[PDB]
Amino acid sequence: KNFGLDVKITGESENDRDLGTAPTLNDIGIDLRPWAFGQWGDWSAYFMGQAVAATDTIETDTPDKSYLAAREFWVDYAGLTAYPGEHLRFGRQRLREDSGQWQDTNIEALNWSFETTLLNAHAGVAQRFSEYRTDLDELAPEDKDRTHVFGDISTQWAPHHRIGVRIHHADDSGHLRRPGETYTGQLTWLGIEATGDAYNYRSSMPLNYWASATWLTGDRDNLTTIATGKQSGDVNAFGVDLGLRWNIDEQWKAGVGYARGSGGGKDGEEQFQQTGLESNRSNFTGTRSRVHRFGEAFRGELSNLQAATLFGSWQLREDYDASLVYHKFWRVDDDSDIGTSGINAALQPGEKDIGQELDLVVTKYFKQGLLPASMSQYVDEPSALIRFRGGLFKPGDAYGPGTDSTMHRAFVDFIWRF
Ligand SMILES: CCCCCCC/C=C\CCCCCC(=O)OC[C@H](O)CO
Ligand SMILES: CCCCCCC/C=C\CCCCCC(=O)OC[C@H](O)CO
Ligand SMILES: CCCCCCC/C=C\CCCCCC(=O)OC[C@H](O)CO
Ligand SMILES: [Ca+2]
Repeated sequence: KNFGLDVKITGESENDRDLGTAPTLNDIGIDLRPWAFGQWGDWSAYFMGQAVAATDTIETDTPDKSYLAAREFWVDYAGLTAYPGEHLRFGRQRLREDSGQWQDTNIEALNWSFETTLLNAHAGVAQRFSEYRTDLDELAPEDKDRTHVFGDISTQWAPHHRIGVRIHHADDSGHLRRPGETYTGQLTWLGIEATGDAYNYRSSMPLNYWASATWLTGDRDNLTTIATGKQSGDVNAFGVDLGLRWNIDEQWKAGVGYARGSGGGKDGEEQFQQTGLESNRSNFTGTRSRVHRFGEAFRGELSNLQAATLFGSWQLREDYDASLVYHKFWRVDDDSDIGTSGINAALQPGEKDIGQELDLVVTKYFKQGLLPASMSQYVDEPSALIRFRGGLFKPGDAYGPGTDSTMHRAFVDFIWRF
């Protein structure tokens, strides 16, 4: 198929991102994604654009109310080897791994993929140079002049069981403001990961699991503030994520998860953070729909954060699925921030209890708009669908007096493909 058009109508309700402390969303929008694909022997090329119009600045994809954008544009060469799962891709492209915790984003990259039955491997380099959007003229400061280089290798050591290692390096080439006029880093994540159909919603096994452990090292120049100077320090942090899923039958599943990113230490030196390319969204509940690993509402980054998780899920053939997820969150170090949550409000010193969340995702998949698993737009939308995604967050003692007791973020997406 050489071209198509994705049409999405989205409503978003958000209340209240700052828990009532500062001066919400209740809005609707349309999202149009024309795409083009060509293939000629070992060569191929792809483009997807995006046009959005909304009643306010809503999230239509996991600024002005309306804008145009270039989502993906790449050329691909598959001829280095005869293995069909092996190819080299150049351009702004979808980078993804199954957990979503290392990379899950569209970014300018050169990425080599090698995927066979017994051995998987990948290697790439990436950097943002623009938003390619009509409404945003500049890059985020964290992204400006930051280069990513990464790789992984893994093998299937038994049927349905994979073991692997993964590396990522981020280098900041920018400079901090001189005194009188938030950080630059060189950071390396080195991870091991074991999975037993962790993200395979079609598993034939009665039990599935994931386990991963990641060591973060390198250093950060933190700007102190008008700037007054800089603090440098080595980083030596550690992250872990574990989960177990019971495949009760063809339809019912349930499971438990635990994750922890280290925190604090002298000037935040024992503070884990993620690569900045992660989405934290995955099929961990065992359905075709991806779920935010740390809540649709809270949207935690694994950083001075401990989370315990429980979920249940239901699906009927390829027609429906649904998931219900509960999370409880604690800070690891009670005098340090958690960073990168879906909540913009200050924490009270000495309190670890971040809060609790309940999530619900419900999807009906329509017969029209079926895609090949090859496309990058198949992970989120395998065909037309209608989906509700909602999260209810109850702030704990760490947020303290005069904050709302409850906050929610909910979405409906209706998607039709031509
Ligand atoms: C530096 C990155 C380079 C990325 C190249 C981006 C190209 C984006 C889309 C190219 C679309 C390719 C199909 C269109 C085309 O070339 O014509 C082919 C015929 O129409 C069909 O055989
Ligand atoms: C493949 C394993 C699947 C297991 C999933 C759920 C695992 C839940 C707990 C395992 C151990 C986690 C420790 C929980 C805990 O409170 O530890 C204390 C922290 O280390 C304090 O920082
Ligand atoms: C089967 C469980 C159903 C609920 C699961 C997760 C909840 C998902 C969406 C909650 C719907 C909106 C709740 C409204 C609410 O509690 O807060 C209102 C304001 O946001 C309070 O600031
Ligand atoms: Ca507000």
